[PDB]
Amino acid sequence: SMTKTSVDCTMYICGDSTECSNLLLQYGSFCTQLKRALTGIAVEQDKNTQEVFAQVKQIYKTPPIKYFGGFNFSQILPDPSKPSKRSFIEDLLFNKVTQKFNGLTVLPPLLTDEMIAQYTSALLAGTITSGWTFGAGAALQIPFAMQMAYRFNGIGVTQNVLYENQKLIANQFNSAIGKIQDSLFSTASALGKLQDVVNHNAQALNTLVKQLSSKFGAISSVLNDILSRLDPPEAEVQIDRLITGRLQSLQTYVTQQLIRAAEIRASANLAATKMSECVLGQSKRVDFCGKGYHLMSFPQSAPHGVVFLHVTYV
Amino acid sequence: ANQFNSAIGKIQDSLFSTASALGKLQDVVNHNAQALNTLVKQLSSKFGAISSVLNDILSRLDPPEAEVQIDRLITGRLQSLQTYVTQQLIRAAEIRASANLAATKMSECVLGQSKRVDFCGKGYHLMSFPQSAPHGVVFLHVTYVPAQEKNFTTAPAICHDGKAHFPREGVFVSNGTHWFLTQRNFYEPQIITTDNTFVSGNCDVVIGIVNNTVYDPLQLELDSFKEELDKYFKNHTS
Amino acid sequence: TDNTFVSGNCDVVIGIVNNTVYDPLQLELDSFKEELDKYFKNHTS
Amino acid sequence: SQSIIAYTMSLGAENSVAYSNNSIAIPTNFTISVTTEILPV
Ligand SMILES: *[C@@H]1O[C@H](CO[C@@H]2O[C@@H](C)[C@@H](O)[C@@H](O)[C@@H]2O)[C@@H](O[C@@H]2O[C@H](CO)[C@@H](O)[C@H](O)[C@H]2NC(C)=O)[C@H](O)[C@H]1NC(C)=O
Ligand SMILES: *[C@@H]1O[C@H](CO[C@@H]2O[C@@H](C)[C@@H](O)[C@@H](O)[C@@H]2O)[C@@H](O[C@@H]2O[C@H](CO)[C@@H](O)[C@H](O)[C@H]2NC(C)=O)[C@H](O)[C@H]1NC(C)=O
Ligand SMILES: *[C@@H]1O[C@H](CO)[C@@H](O[C@@H]2O[C@H](CO)[C@@H](O)[C@H](O)[C@H]2NC(C)=O)[C@H](O)[C@H]1NC(C)=O
Ligand SMILES: *[C@@H]1O[C@H](CO)[C@@H](O[C@@H]2O[C@H](CO)[C@@H](O)[C@H](O)[C@H]2NC(C)=O)[C@H](O)[C@H]1NC(C)=O
Ligand SMILES: *[C@@H]1O[C@H](CO)[C@@H](O[C@@H]2O[C@H](CO)[C@@H](O)[C@H](O)[C@H]2NC(C)=O)[C@H](O)[C@H]1NC(C)=O
Ligand SMILES: *[C@@H]1O[C@H](CO)[C@@H](O)[C@H](O)[C@H]1NC(C)=O
Ligand SMILES: *[C@@H]1O[C@H](CO)[C@@H](O)[C@H](O)[C@H]1NC(C)=O
Repeated sequence: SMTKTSVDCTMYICGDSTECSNLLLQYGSFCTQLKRALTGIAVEQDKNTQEVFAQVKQIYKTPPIKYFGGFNFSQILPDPSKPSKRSFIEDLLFNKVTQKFNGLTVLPPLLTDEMIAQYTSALLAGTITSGWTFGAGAALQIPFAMQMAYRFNGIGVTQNVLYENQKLIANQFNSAIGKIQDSLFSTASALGKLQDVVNHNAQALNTLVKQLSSKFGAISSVLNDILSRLDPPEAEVQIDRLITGRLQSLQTYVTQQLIRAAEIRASANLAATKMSECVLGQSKRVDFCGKGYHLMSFPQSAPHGVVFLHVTYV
Repeated sequence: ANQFNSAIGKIQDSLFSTASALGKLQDVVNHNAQALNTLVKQLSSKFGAISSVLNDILSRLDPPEAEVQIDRLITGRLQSLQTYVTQQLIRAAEIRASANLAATKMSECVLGQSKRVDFCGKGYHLMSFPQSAPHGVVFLHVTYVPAQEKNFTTAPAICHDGKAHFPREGVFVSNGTHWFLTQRNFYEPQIITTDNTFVSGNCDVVIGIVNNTVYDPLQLELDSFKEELDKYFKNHTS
Repeated sequence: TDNTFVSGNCDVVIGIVNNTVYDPLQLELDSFKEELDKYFKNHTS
Repeated sequence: SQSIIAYTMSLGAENSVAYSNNSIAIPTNFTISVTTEILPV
């Protein structure tokens, strides 16, 4: 999801100028379309954020003692000793990922970060305490060793390979999840998409609100100066010129926002598919849920996105 | 069959009374109608000219003076048309993405059985049936959902004669006194035999391996015939 | 009996048909038992 | 006296999976469900 923004036509274009506001009335519904487009974008952002994470009927919870057959999940299970129940990796992602005064308000997301963290924790608890059974109706508990035997049998490896190599596999998984916190922020590569989304939104807002200093051919970029220094009939031309310039700026901003909203909705549909398949089950699709034979995945909430920890067998 | 009939009977009540779904096609129609209405209402604007009707401006002005008003109205209407076409193009891209998804769903759920989780319904997908709706398609995903769960005590393997016996298919369960082998999505307990188990190594490596008796039908029949043969031999000797 | 698994009785399925299901072990055991019985009968008389 | 009430969202009934150590849950029945999915074409 991207940042939800709302725009006021009159305040941005002809703020606190009755005559300028009246002159805008000659363009008809030239900006009710803008308002409707931005409202649709915001509602779609809420729909994306709900569709990606809200895939569990109930909020599952891990048992008080965290022992899952030797697999160390302490780096993705919730940490109670925090104001928001976010795991270690979730907290690191939140920390790493870091204009209103002219009719540009930013709406807050419908789901708080605490609620997204709760959804992620519920999905993780279900996927480690109930296998894939929680994505197909009622959640049926199963020991984690038998669930890893499930997943090994699902990729053409007999379960005795896991049962005779439970210790080595557990150590390998613990080490592999140990290296995530170093292969996430220091090697660049990934994690640039959420930062790019944030930067694109902030930059678009700044560019749209920087157009107020342009002249577009008028005498001055300040409405009050033109109003005071000129008689009404002659100042009408310059006010119309500024109105045209600011309307073009607003329409350009709205168009780029719509295009970016379509791209982000495509990404969010892909993320929802990835959650439903990689997380809520075992995927036989190649390269869809990691490089190798997919075993089972984990979601981690991130600012304006989701992070998957794809466990694979190689 | 009774469950399927009841489920299909309720499809005409949970589709038009609970709202939820069936709002996407109506939303598409509403978006198209609203865009067209906004485009047609832009013909009443002046955009700074003296009138929104070209006939009036043509009648009341000389050509060289009327050029300016005509050009102003042309600019306004051209901007409106450009906006409408851009919004239509973006909506067309979104609708084409949805239509590609619909074709994929048809091919992979109606024309076959899908192992993709939650792609063709919440549960284990059995089949889907398509229905035609105005400017869209409707699927009826038949799914298999386990309902009544009873939890047993499990074990990864069974060490019978110093060898670990893993399940060929399913999991080992016990109701408290005896151990069975049942399938994985339904409680169908079966006696643990060598036909549904395979041996890999001893029972010193598997964690949680549970002692039980692995029944061998071949050895049972061999002992049954051997006892009779021995009895006959003993009777013949004395 | 290798490629067919038994489940319940025949009064539950709709469309179940009669047919003989060949048993390899049973056939071999019957053959060897008949041979042994013939040998014992020859030995007795 | 019906009125407008504002409340915090509910993410679902709080359920704790009875994840034991050597216990598994196996269904003894099932339910055929016919869901719906509407996609603009
Ligand atoms: C599982 O059983 C083995 C085998 O024990 C044999 O079979 C049993 C059913 C019972 O009849 C035993 O008396 C038989 O000997 C156990 O191995 C035994 O372990 C004990 C305890 O250390 C030892 O004194 C015996 O000598 C072992 N017997 C053999 C044949 O090696 C095994 O310990 C049992 N497992 C568990 C978890 O209790
Ligand atoms: C399938 O067979 C059953 C059982 O028939 C018996 O076993 C057969 C192998 C053969 O030896 C038969 O002669 C045996 O009777 C059939 O059920 C029988 O139906 C008849 C006719 O109504 C009835 O008189 C018998 O009592 C039934 N036998 C039993 C054990 O209930 C059944 O009809 C056969 N299926 C079909 C489609 O013909
Ligand atoms: C699971 O991972 C956690 C996190 O790394 C481990 O906790 C660490 O334990 C070491 C050894 O005592 C300490 O030096 C670290 O400070 C701990 N880290 C944290 C974040 O608390 C934990 O030991 C692991 N559990 C198992 C069973 O391997
Ligand atoms: C879960 O089962 C395993 C054995 O199958 C237990 O693992 C060890 O159990 C002893 C007590 O028998 C504990 O003192 C050890 O700490 C356990 N090992 C580890 C690595 O934690 C485990 O205790 C069993 N029970 C629970 C409640 O987890
Ligand atoms: C599985 O569930 C079905 C459906 O809920 C049960 O069938 C019901 O059985 C009761 C008791 O005989 C009848 O009153 C109902 O009319 C049946 N429902 C239907 C739709 O036919 C069935 O008994 C359950 N099976 C098991 C083994 O528990
Ligand atoms: C699973 O067993 C536990 C412990 O006895 C019990 O609380 C729970 O109800 C059982 N599950 C079901 C579905 O009955
Ligand atoms: C467990 O199941 C077996 C086989 O049906 C039965 O004989 C036994 O009594 C059952 N035990 C309990 C405690 O219900």
